[PDB]
Amino acid sequence: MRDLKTYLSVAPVASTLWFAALAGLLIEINRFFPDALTFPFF
Amino acid sequence: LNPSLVISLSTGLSLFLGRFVFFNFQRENVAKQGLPEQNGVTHFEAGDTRAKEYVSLLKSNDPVGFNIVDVLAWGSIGHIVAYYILATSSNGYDPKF
Amino acid sequence: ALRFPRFSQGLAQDPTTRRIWFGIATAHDFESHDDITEGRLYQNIFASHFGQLAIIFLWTSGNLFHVAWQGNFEAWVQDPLHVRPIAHAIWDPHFGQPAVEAFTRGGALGPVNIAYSGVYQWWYTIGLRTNEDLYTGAIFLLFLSFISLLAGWLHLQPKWKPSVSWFKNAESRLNHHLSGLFGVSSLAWAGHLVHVAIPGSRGEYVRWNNFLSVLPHPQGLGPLFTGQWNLYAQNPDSSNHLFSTSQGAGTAILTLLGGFHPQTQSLWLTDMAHHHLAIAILFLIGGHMYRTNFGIGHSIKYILEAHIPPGGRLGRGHKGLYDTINNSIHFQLGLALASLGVITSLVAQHMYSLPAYAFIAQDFTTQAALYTHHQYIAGFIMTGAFAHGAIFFIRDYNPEQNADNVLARMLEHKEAIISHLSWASLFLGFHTLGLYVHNDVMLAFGTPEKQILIEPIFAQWIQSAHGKTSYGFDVLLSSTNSPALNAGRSIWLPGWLNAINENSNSLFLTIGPGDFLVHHAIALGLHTTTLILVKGALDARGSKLMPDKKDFGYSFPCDGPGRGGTCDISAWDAFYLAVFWMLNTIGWVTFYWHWKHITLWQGNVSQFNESSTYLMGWLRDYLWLNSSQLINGYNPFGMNSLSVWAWMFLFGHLVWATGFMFLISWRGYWQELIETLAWAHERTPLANLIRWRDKPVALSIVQARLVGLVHFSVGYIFTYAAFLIASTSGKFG
Amino acid sequence: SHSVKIYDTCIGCTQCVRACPTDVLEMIPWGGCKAKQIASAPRTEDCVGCKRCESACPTDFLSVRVYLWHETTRSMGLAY
Amino acid sequence: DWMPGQPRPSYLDGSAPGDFGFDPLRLGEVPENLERFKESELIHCRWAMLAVPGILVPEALGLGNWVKAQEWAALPGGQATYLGNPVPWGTLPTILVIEFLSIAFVEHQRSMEKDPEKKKYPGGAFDPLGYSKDPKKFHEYKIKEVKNGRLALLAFVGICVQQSAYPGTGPLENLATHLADPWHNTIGNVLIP
Amino acid sequence: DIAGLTPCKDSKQFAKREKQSIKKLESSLKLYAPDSAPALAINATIEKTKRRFDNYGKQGLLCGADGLPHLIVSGDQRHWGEFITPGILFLYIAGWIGWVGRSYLIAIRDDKKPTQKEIIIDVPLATGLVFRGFSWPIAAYRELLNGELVAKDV
Amino acid sequence: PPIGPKRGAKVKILRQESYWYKGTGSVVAVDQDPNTRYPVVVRFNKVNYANVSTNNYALDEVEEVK
Ligand code: CLA
Ligand code: CLA
Ligand code: CLA
Ligand code: CLA
Ligand SMILES: CC1=C(/C=C/C(C)=C/C=C/C(C)=C/C=C/C=C(C)/C=C/C=C(C)/C=C/C2=C(C)CCCC2(C)C)C(C)(C)CCC1
Ligand code: SF4
Ligand code: SF4
Ligand code: SF4
Ligand SMILES: [Ca+2]
Repeated sequence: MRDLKTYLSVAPVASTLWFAALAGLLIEINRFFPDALTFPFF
Repeated sequence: LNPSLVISLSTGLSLFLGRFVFFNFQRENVAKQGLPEQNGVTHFEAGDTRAKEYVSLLKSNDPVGFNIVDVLAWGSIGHIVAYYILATSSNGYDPKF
Repeated sequence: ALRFPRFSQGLAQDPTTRRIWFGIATAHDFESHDDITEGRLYQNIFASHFGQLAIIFLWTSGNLFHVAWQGNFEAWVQDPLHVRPIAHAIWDPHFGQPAVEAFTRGGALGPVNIAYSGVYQWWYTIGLRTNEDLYTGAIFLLFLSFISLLAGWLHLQPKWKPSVSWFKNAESRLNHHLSGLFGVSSLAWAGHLVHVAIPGSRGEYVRWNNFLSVLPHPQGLGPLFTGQWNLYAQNPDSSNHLFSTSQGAGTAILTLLGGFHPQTQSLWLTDMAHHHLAIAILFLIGGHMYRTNFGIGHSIKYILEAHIPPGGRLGRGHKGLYDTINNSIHFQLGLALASLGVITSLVAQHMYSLPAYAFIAQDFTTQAALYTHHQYIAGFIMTGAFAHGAIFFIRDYNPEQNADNVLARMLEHKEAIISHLSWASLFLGFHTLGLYVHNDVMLAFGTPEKQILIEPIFAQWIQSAHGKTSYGFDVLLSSTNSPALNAGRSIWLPGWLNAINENSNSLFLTIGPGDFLVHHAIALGLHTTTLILVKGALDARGSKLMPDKKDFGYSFPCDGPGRGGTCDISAWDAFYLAVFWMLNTIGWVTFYWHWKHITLWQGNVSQFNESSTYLMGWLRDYLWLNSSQLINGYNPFGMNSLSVWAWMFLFGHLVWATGFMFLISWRGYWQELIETLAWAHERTPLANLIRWRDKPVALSIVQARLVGLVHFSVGYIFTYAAFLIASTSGKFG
Repeated sequence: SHSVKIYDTCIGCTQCVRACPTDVLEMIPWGGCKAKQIASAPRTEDCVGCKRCESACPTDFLSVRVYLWHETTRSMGLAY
Repeated sequence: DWMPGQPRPSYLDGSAPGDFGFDPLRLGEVPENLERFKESELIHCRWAMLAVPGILVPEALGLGNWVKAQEWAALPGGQATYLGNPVPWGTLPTILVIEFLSIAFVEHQRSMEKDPEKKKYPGGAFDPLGYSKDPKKFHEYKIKEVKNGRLALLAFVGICVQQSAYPGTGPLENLATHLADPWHNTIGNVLIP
Repeated sequence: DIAGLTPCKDSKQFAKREKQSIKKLESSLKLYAPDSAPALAINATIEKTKRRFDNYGKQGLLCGADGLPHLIVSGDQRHWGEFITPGILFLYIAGWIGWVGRSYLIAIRDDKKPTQKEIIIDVPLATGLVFRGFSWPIAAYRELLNGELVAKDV
Repeated sequence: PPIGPKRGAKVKILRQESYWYKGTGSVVAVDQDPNTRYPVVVRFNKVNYANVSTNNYALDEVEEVK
């Protein structure tokens, strides 16, 4: 548990989880505001 | 317009300037800059026989030291600007405001 | 001595084949020869310069003689646009009958080569008309090269050899080279253009036997001395003028028009005469700067030492630079190579946009060949400039004599320079590649409008400032009440604005987003090549991985496998690595130029404008598309005149590929293979009766890197030249 | 013949001597350190230029340096 | 002090005529540059103090502005005009070269001195009235001089940038259009168009 | 207009591209059941394509001779949405990332085994540190003014 | 009277052929012996390229820093 928490924070696993979260975020963002070549709000 | 008028006048003015106005300045600058040197010696003192200053023709009888090569330089300047004046005075060019 | 090579005792005692190899590859490194002094070094350099001059003159006269003998000149001057120029005849006993019939072009009586050097247009522009002219020229050049050899010999005995003191006289040499080598030469060329070429472009045939009988101007030399110089421009050639005929010709010898000749699409001859005259005047006046035996002028050393900024941001300024430049031959060579390379690529950029020779703008593949040739040469020269900078820093740099001047302060903050060069190249690479890949994906998914096209608005604005009127910016020279446009409106602006706003030439081609992307590829190439070279130069004297590199020389294998491994740690290895990037960047440059022009020459510029923004466009619409005739040079159904290129094209692919061997496989492998080969030879009957005299060894480490680089670059040059000449020559447009 | 030099930063560890394939180096008395020993190179005519000795030097920078030089058949390690 | 509450540069104590401790770029850090700087500042100030009356008073009279008054030369048959009279030696080249060698002679004569205080304050033939008799009335005259001169430099740079803002207009014309409607004819419309 | 380009909404090649694009998808919809899963998916992307073209038209993009929306980066205020405001957003996000990383590196530099906290992230410390990136611009400005952003001594 | 910096000090390196040149290290021991040309022994927090973290130096090569 403590050691599982440690292993889940080793560099490869920390980075894969981080990048999976980032990928999910970007994917959803472009799923809501697709085909965006500019910033049209202000 | 009269080319010879202008050439003689301009080179005479340049020579007057060189002998009576900028002489001392040019002399002190040529003194403080000195002879070119390689490795601390002048070019003649390093073994170059051809790089010896021509002390015979450089000495002159002018009260201040005006000699052949400086009349050459000043007069050539006078001629250059005289011909510039002639050429541009009859090129017929005109800009516009 | 007692063996080849004699300039080296350490190599002469080498019992292996290495002695031969290295014996050849260090022949001109005079500073590393046995019993070398400074006098020997300088005198050998002088003599070999004379030898190189002899080689150059022999080469150009070989060109002239062959064009005169087996050429096409007299027929070509009659109709420059509808006949192909011949370089020389072909005699190849390996040729077949259909090859003989296929190569007989240009109206010749046998197989010939078609010239793409552009010597026909050059010689036609300057005045040569008949074969007798070319024969006299070739004979004169043979004479000149013989005299060059005679001088090279004469200045090698005692009795005539100069002292090192003479070679280091910088002020007088600069005086002469500026005023005499550049000034009087340019003045004489203006004289030839005024006396021979300008009349030759109006019908008259001025030659040696009559040039004292012909006035170049109706009022010869009166205007010059009376001051009324304008009389030498009072009647230019009318704009409906056939080149070597008097139909529509004038009498002006000097002028400033700026446009092109309407028929030939090249610069006016009188404009070039005036240009050479003007720059001759400038060089002559500027060559009286430095002090010599006459007690006036400048002392370069004093000017250098006087340029030190108070506030000490530059340390000691340039104090001590005269002596480190005058005593270092590698510093001088690096400066010469740098300036020469920059002006070489300047030549390349100016010769395609402002052509000087008649009917060369309409010979497209001559244009392409000239551009690519000069750009590759400029790239090699730049790499050499940096290599000799590094060699200087190792061999001729003296730290204590250069205490705190600009050179030492360059050396002492090398980390900042290298890190920032690396940042710039990382930024450019990341973003240029990223934009290209984004576009490629956008077009793979079938959505053209989802691309990230950036308009090169700064270059378009500059083009507008020169007078182009296709982007509607209305700046200088494309304004209407500007001082710039009004001030030259009567001298050269008419012709200039007429030529720039014409869109059938190459003077300031229209640019779009593809031009933006490829220019940033160019910028990345330049920055990365300079990163490699500058890192090699500033790290030549030692780094943290090897602090004592300077006493190992310029080129060495490595520093063993210790401390993590030190493969390719020399500065020679940095040069070796930078040549790859030089080749790559010049490749990008020449690809860009060739594709833009090959689409402009077909009136299909939209093809480039649209397919240049993604790399599949470059692959398919440029490489795969323009390569059909070339690879069809010969096929199972016969061959045509392109076969020689189709062959060379594959040749360059082979060479390139074998260059990979020497670059990937390393020495140990080959050495052990060679040793078992030696066993095999010594152990076999009827052949152990024959014995080698040098023990066979695998190539050295540095030698192998050199051989692989040579193979790589030769293959590169050959395959690209084949493709370029075959793809432009096939369409001839 | 390659040229091997020993510099006075030598701590006389002798790891390099125990590393060389051709018995070029040696240990000799000295007084400049706590081992009273320093490395000598009396037989550099047998040095192959392998530079194992440099990878065994624990000093910084190295105290044993091999400068490759003119090649012999001994230097090139050729058995034919 | 040029800015109350700001420490002074060490090399600028306050004895020199006109020293108010202004040197944000620290250009006068090295004393032998500061000497030349004092000299050049005085020369500039004197030129501009002479120039600004010459820019203003002819336009105050019925003549063209300072830039209109120097544009006949841009036309081939250029002929000057002083007070409404065509000067005889009025063409461009005569004017140009007489001005050239006149100024060159006098300027060389000026920099052929190595006092270096008479370099800025030569006096003698240039002090007919002899206002340099009292060494402290002299000092406050020095202060008044460099003060008025800095003001005149300011006024001149203002004149020329106003000219670049309203091309073909004179400074008094600008004063006139400002007085015509002060609340609407100001720098505002040239800062925010 | 700028660089000779024309407003895509009024361009003809931009429209022609839109109609051509929309045309091919419609063909893919055919030869299947009118209300099938694949047909429904093709319809969805057709509407998506129409929305993208109308969105491009609405945002006032510049179209060349090929009808492709070119991007102006010179600084013209009619076009900041194309490069400059996205650029400011990027610089903000990248400064966030870099500042958080630098903050973390500085915080863990004081242990005996600092490499241990680099191959194995201290996630509690990292989560304490991540949100300082929000104010990273002010913090970095005041660190530069303080003189503590750049290491002296090097 | 001992020689060189005291034990445990913080000294800056001045030998430019050293990996830690212009860096800092902690003194471990300076032999009081004469006859030794490099008495100071310095330990660093970073290995060099040879994976070594201690080195001997002469008294002039080290310079006690703050
Ligand atoms: C197509 C081949 C290729 C490519 C892409 C590169 C690319 C690069 N070279 Mg290189 N080079 C090459 C061939 C190549 N080289 C060859 C044949 C030689 C001769 C041996 C050299 C010799 C050479 C030298 C000597 C140097 C470089 C340098 C560089 C870098 C320059 C900086 C830059 O442009 O930013 C980046 C450009 C890129 C193209 C990187 C794009 C890759 C992206 C980031 C992939 C993104 C990953 C993505 C998320 C998915 C990953 C997949 C997953 C499995 C992980 C760059 C990464 C210089 C350098 O180091 O710069 C400081 C350097 O000094 N090169
Ligand atoms: C005015 C130009 C110039 C001059 C005078 C020199 C002069 C010199 N160079 Mg240098 N150099 C130059 C330009 C020049 N270089 C350029 C442009 C480059 C970039 C390519 C270099 C890169 C360079 C390097 C990397 C080195 C030198 C070195 C040297 C020194 C010894 C050269 C030597 O003798 O090796 C012997 C000559 C050869 C080995 C040439 C034979 C092999 C060539 C390269 C192959 C030719 C290609 C092939 C035959 C043609 C294709 C075959 C066919 C199918 C068409 C010498 C003083 C060397 C040196 O010692 O530094 C001090 C050194 O290492 N140069
Ligand atoms: C007026 C006197 C004079 C003249 C004419 C020369 C002339 C020359 N000297 Mg010399 N020299 C002189 C005085 C003079 N020197 C003195 C007083 C000294 C004592 C200090 C020396 C010491 C000296 C040394 C040590 C050396 C020379 C060398 C040379 C040769 C230079 C190499 C070369 O030919 O490249 C040609 C250069 C040009 C043609 C001009 C440059 C053109 C530029 C680069 C570009 C042109 C662009 C244009 C478009 C070209 C058209 C192309 C198209 C036609 C195809 C050259 C012929 C070198 C040599 O001897 O080589 C054998 C050399 O080693 N000189
Ligand atoms: C296209 C590039 C290329 C070429 C031509 C070769 C060629 C060769 N490789 Mg190599 N290799 C390459 C790439 C290449 N390699 C690369 C990139 C690598 C890195 C992985 C390697 C790694 C490698 C290894 C590890 C080995 C080889 C070996 C060999 C040799 C195999 C024996 C043989 O085939 O005899 C015949 C020669 C040929 C087929 C070459 C073509 C012969 C031409 C067509 C004949 C023309 C003759 C002509 C008339 C000459 C006269 C011209 C005159 C003007 C002088 C051979 C010469 C092996 C070897 O050494 O063999 C014992 C070996 O072990 N290669
Ligand atoms: C390594 C080394 C070296 C080498 C180096 C090099 C190689 C360098 C270079 C460099 C380069 C290669 C450079 C270049 C340059 C250029 C420039 C810098 C430019 C320019 C210009 C300008 C400024 C312009 C202007 C103009 C005009 C005039 C008109 C029109 C407009 C314009 C703007 C265009 C040496 C030996 C020395 C030393 C040692 C180290
Ligand atoms: S170049 Fe060869 S010998 Fe040198 S370190 Fe690399 S692998 Fe070892
Ligand atoms: S190079 Fe090799 S053989 Fe020579 S001393 Fe070093 S380890 Fe021994
Ligand atoms: S390994 Fe280095 S320090 Fe140790 S004995 Fe050998 S040469 Fe001396
Ligand atoms: Ca054009």
